[PDB]
Amino acid sequence: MDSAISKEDEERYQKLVTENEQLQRLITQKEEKIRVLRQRLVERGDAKGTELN
Amino acid sequence: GPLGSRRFVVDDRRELQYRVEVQNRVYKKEIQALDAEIRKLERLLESGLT
Repeated sequence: MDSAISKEDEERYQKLVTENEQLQRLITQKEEKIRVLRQRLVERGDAKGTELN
Repeated sequence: GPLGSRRFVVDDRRELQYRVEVQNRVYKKEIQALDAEIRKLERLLESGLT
C-alpha cells in the first residue's frame, strides 16, 4: 500500500520476526529445564560457576 | 536512548525492524550459552536423576 515501503521492506521484516519467534522459543525450552538445574546447582554452590571476566 | 513513544510511527518504522534483527542475534547467542547448559541437562537426562 505504501509507495516507498514495498514488498521488499515487508518481506525482510516479516521473515525477521519469524526468526525471532523460532529461537526465542528454543531458548525457553532449555531455560525452563536449566532453571531447575540452577536450583540444584545452588545446593552444589555451582550457582555462579566461574565468571572471572 | 530516550522514549520512542513520542514518535511512535517514526521510530517504530526504523527502530522496530532494527530491534528484531538484533533480537534474532541476541536470542541466538543465548541458545549457545544454553548449549553449555544442555550438557548439564544431558547428565540429568542420561543419569535419570529426574
